[PDB]
Amino acid sequence: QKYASIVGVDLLEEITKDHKVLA
Amino acid sequence: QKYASIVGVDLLEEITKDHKVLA
Repeated sequence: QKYASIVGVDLLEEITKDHKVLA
Repeated sequence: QKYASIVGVDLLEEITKDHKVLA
C-alpha cells in the first residue's frame, strides 16, 4: 500500500403498455 | 494426438399472441 502510493498502482413491460394504449 | 489417431479416441410470447387473436 506504500508501494502502490509511490508507483501509482491501485488494489418485459412493453406489452402491458401496448394493451393500456389500446384501452 | 498421435495416440488418439491410432486407438481412435477424441480430445413467454403465447400471451401477446392470445390477446392479438382476440383483437
